[PDB]
Amino acid sequence: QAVLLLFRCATGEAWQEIMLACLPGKLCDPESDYNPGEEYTCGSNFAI
Amino acid sequence: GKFNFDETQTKRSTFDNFPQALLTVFQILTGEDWNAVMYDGIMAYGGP
Amino acid sequence: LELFIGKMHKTCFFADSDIVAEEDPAPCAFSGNGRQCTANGTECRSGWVGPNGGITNFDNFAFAMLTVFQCITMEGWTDVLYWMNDAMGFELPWVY
Amino acid sequence: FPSAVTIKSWVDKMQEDLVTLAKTASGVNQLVDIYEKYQDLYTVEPNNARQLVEIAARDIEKLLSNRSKALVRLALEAEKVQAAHQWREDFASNEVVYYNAKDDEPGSQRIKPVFIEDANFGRQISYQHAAVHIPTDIYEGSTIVLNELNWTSALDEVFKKNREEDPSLLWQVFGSATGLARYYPASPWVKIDLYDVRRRPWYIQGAASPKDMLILVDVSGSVSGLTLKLIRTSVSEMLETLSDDDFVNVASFNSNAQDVSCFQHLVQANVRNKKVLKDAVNNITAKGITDYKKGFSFAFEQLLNYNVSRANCNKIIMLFTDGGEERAQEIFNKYNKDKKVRVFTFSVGQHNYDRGPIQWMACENKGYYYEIPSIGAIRINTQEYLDVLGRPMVLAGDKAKQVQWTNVYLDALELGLVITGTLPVFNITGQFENKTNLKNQLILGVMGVDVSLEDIKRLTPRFTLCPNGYYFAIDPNGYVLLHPNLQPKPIGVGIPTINSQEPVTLDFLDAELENDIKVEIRNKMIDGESGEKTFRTLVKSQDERYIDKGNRTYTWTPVNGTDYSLALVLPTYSFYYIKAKLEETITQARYSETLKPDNFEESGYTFIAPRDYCNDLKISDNNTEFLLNFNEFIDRKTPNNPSCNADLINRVLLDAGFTNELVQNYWSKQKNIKGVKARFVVTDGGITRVYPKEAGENWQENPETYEDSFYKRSLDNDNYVFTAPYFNKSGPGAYESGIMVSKAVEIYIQGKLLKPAVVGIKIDVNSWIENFTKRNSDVMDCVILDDGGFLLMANHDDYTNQIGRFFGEIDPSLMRHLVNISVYAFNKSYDYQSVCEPGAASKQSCITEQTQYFFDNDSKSFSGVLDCGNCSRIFHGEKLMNTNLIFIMVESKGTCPCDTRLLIQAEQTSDGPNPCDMVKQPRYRKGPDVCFDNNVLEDYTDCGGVSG
Ligand SMILES: *[C@@H]1O[C@H](CO)[C@@H](O[C@@H]2O[C@H](CO)[C@@H](O[C@@H]3O[C@H](CO)[C@@H](O[C@@H]4O[C@H](CO)[C@@H](O)[C@H](O)[C@H]4NC(C)=O)[C@H](O)[C@H]3NC(C)=O)[C@H](O)[C@H]2NC(C)=O)[C@H](O)[C@H]1NC(C)=O
Ligand SMILES: *[C@@H]1O[C@H](CO)[C@@H](O[C@@H]2O[C@H](CO)[C@@H](O[C@@H]3O[C@H](CO)[C@@H](O)[C@H](O)[C@H]3NC(C)=O)[C@H](O)[C@H]2NC(C)=O)[C@H](O)[C@H]1NC(C)=O
Ligand SMILES: *[C@@H]1O[C@H](CO)[C@@H](O[C@@H]2O[C@H](CO)[C@@H](O)[C@H](O)[C@H]2NC(C)=O)[C@H](O)[C@H]1NC(C)=O
Ligand SMILES: *[C@@H]1O[C@H](CO)[C@@H](O[C@@H]2O[C@H](CO)[C@@H](O)[C@H](O)[C@H]2NC(C)=O)[C@H](O)[C@H]1NC(C)=O
Ligand SMILES: *[C@@H]1O[C@H](CO)[C@@H](O[C@@H]2O[C@H](CO)[C@@H](O)[C@H](O)[C@H]2NC(C)=O)[C@H](O)[C@H]1NC(C)=O
Ligand SMILES: *[C@@H]1O[C@H](CO)[C@@H](O)[C@H](O)[C@H]1NC(C)=O
Ligand SMILES: [Ca+2]
Ligand SMILES: [Ca+2]
Repeated sequence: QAVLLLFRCATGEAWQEIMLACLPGKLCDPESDYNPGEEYTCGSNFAI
Repeated sequence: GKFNFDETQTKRSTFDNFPQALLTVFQILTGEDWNAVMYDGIMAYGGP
Repeated sequence: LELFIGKMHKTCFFADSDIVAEEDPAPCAFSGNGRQCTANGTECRSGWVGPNGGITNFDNFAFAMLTVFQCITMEGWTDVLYWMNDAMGFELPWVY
Repeated sequence: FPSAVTIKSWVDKMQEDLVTLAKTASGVNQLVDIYEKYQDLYTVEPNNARQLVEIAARDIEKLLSNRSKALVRLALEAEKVQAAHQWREDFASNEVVYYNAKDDEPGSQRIKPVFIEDANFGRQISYQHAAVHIPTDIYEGSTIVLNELNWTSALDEVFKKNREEDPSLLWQVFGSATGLARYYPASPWVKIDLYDVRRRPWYIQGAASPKDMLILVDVSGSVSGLTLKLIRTSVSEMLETLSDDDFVNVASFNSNAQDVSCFQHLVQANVRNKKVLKDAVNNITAKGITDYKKGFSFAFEQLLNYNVSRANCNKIIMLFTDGGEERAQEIFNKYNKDKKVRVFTFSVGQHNYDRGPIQWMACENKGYYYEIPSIGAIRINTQEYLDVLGRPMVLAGDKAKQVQWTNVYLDALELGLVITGTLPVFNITGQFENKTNLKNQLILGVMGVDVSLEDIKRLTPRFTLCPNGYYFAIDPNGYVLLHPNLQPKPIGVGIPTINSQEPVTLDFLDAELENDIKVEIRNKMIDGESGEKTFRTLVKSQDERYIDKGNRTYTWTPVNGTDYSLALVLPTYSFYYIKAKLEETITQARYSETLKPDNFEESGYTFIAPRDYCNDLKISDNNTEFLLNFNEFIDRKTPNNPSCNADLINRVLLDAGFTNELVQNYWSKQKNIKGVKARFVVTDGGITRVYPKEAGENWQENPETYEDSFYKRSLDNDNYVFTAPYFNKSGPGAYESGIMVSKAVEIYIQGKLLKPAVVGIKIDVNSWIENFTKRNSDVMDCVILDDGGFLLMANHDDYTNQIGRFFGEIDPSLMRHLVNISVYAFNKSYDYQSVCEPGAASKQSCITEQTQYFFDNDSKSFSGVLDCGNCSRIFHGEKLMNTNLIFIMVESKGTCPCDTRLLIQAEQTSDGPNPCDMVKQPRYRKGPDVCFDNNVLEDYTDCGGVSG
């Protein structure tokens, strides 16, 4: 799925939309071992 | 004057006048979301 | 045409109604393999018109040719791939 | 085939076995003797219709003048307080304190009240302060809102002062022109909230005068698409700002101007006409070219009609276009050179067309320019035209400070049917030296005070009148302010089809049966002239099943303070009433002994009318416990009646013994009778009794005697009355209840007729059938019917099973043919307040058409031949003497196997009457005499498009 996303971005379909969707202020899926109380932490400024 | 079929929103890439038609043709020429304009043009003459 | 014909025709409406549930509908599974619409009250059946109002589908030779030409120009091919992922299974459509 | 002589002879032996049984079992003559035996425990008093109306009208005038003084006090202070405002722009430090309703803040501080529950108020309220309602689409904390929340805080002192003098005061509200409404007493606000004080019917009438509105809709080609959807919604929302005093019509134009509906001229814009216009507007299409010259000429021509009834007031043209290049200068000069017509222009939709000509047409004709680029701008822009119309009103000065009363509408705070006073508030800042006059031509808002109709009902007592007598007041438009048939439900239009903002405006001729004389009486009350008239009409019963003809005396006078006219419908035999005068204690205590619930074993089951006997006594709407409270209160209190009326209690106590004497002296002698199931008496005092206690559980009638359908029908008829039971398992009434009979007692005290009670028995159907065998034949059909064509018993073992059912639903061939012979007349009426299940595109308000049947001719011997086609069925019909029954015998259906469509007598959901032709000959009405328009001092130098 990551390789498919990279292929889609190489085609240039909505790559900037995904880039915006990967910024820090994003909700995390309830399966990672994150600290209880905070869930809008995953994502980074490295996305741009 | 044929893209007035949605009645819920106004389209920006139309052929209403010469500058807008010129911009729409340029956009189709670059190949960005030309399929949306094609779908609008198809629906303007009935439908599928 | 051979692989998938008339499979993107099943979105999830409400309970005993002709009104679709979500404002951006996507097809359900054809035979319990693809996406399942699981909301408060939602059951999905046939009778849907199609993803782009019926313009993007493979249920005709002209429709198939138009969809293939749209995909071959690298414009909106991911939308068709995702719609087929929702409608049909998950393993075949990516190969196509 | 039996002759007419033998059938009459057999009928003569039929009714004599029923009339004699009812005359003896019910003891109608014994009760007459009991009333006439004493002649001293009470006294007969005249009931002068003329005196009552002039007295009741004065009381209503005084009530509506106490409210006017409360409006003048509030409106005067708001103008004075507002002129002393500074308009500060920083509320961070000195925040304003207020209680925002509909809550569980940059520059405001909230308030937490106590909210004690109160009587004559359905909610928990607090008198310490006044609540504030801010609509959702307006942000509290803006500079405009906070400034309005500071200077209006001085109204709370005047709110408390008004309530001190008149504690029976309902909501007092100040509707600010900025959107927020401040009302007293504070109470929490009642899905999302779409309330806006500026669109309420009571606000709109005080913000402007009646208007002769006309709407021009651009249906040319360029408006197709989204901007047509906005235009249709904008027109629909604009019609919602028109009341019954405003005249509107909608026209369109695309290379040719034409009307969009069936009206072709201005109409009254009531609830029925607006529904027609909205349907016509929602069915328009865009096609053609634009021609403003042709469209505006059509609009100006319909504003010069003067053959039809209009408001003769504000004449405005509203143009719903998008853009164009034509200015139509020649049209405006040709038609309105003197600027007698205001032109409001709207630019609807998202476009880039030229708005220049549209803006020019607005302020060249004393209008204003509005923009509607989205759905969210529709509601706020279609209500801002009342600021322009209110300019001539503020320049009038004190001549425009007149109190007006709205139509009856359901309250927005769950209170019921109410009417509201109205008084505009002016911005008079800087008026002392008379130099500003720039923004001082817009009203601050509107003051209103509510007057519940139940408050009006307390000023028109009805318990000294017969159950057939009542009061009713009429609006100048013709609608009824007060009427027995007026109900707390919205009036419906059309038929509901699914795939309470409107007022309850019920016309007088719709509330009751229409008549040629009643039309003349209605017109005489509208133009405010007193008078009286006695005449004979046919009166619909309490339920929509029977019609009886009786005499009435309509006495009407106008209320001087207001524009209302009060009338009293007093029938004959009602000019005199029994006034109880008992003062001795032990003779009063013994009467109260019969009302004990444990005494029913020898006096019978007893009900009591839930009247307002005393203030601390509270009704329970079930009578299972109300009787317990009543008889445990009169003993647990001094007999002086310190805080409640003795007239309404002396009547019930005296009638307690008058019916009590009947039970032991005459009813108790016959413990059980063969053909009688139950014996009942109902009295004007407010009590009813049933001797067989085990049969008292079948009494489904209302305990309040004035609301009993059989009681009101029995008084009119001189003879006995038979009431058919309901059908389709409508509770237990088929065989375990019986057939009801009634007969109102008549007494002559000093040569005066009185009808103080009705007595009757429940005929057993099983024993009644045995009087026919003394059966199931396939040769001949025998049925009995009452006044209204309802089956009461038969001899076919399938007709009797379908008991109390309309004859047209079981044998339409003879029923339909009977009407042609003129044995059964009928009248059809529309019930505008009725709920029905919607059809294919819960329950919703709708119009239901009702029909009733009654005897037409007085002749009894009826005969004829029923020709259904290719066969025949002879019949003979005989009417029972001194009874509302008719005996008809026809050949069996086996000879003629024909069955026409069944004639249904029930509530038929109908969309009528058609309003496309009622506007051609509209009912007479009188418009307001005030007219505030066309002031020369008005500025109107702001086009509205110069700043936009
Ligand atoms: C009754 O009438 C009086 C006048 O007859 C009226 O009082 C007047 O109120 C306005 C404000 O609405 C005052 O205007 C001052 O000067 C300018 C121009 O309005 C304002 O500056 C901006 O104005 C715009 C106008 O839309 C406003 O949106 C904006 O927020 C303002 N502020 C900015 C941009 O920072 C001043 O703020 C305003 N106030 C001052 C200078 O203190 C008039 O001066 C007032 N006139 C008088 C004689 O006092 C009053 O509101 C009317 N009553 C009601 C209930 O509306
Ligand atoms: C609009 O808001 C203004 C800001 O709060 C109000 O003006 C303030 O009202 C206060 C309440 O009276 C005043 O406090 C006291 O006022 C009395 C009356 O003269 C005196 O005792 C003193 O002046 C004062 N006492 C003190 C300061 O200890 C404020 O002086 C006054 N002005 C401010 C705060 O700048 C207005 O009342 C309000 N408008 C309405 C209609 O209520
Ligand atoms: C309303 O006011 C009018 C006049 O103000 C009252 O008319 C009176 O009528 C009686 C007879 O009907 C005359 O004897 C009086 O002289 C009239 N009054 C005057 C001032 O001339 C009318 O009675 C009033 N109605 C009510 C209900 O109060
Ligand atoms: C009523 O309106 C009509 C036109 O809508 C006016 O024109 C007259 O119409 C009536 C009906 O036939 C006739 O008198 C003539 O045909 C028209 N002219 C005149 C001079 O009467 C009419 O004037 C308006 N008023 C009345 C009272 O009819
Ligand atoms: C209500 O019913 C009455 C009684 O059937 C009808 O009025 C009759 O109208 C006809 C002519 O239309 C007259 O010949 C009769 O004399 C009338 N009956 C009377 C006066 O008792 C009519 O159907 C209804 N009355 C209305 C609508 O006023
Ligand atoms: C209210 O009206 C009554 C008559 O209905 C009158 O007697 C009274 O003076 C008025 N005012 C008050 C404060 O009661
Ligand atoms: Ca692209
Ligand atoms: Ca146009």
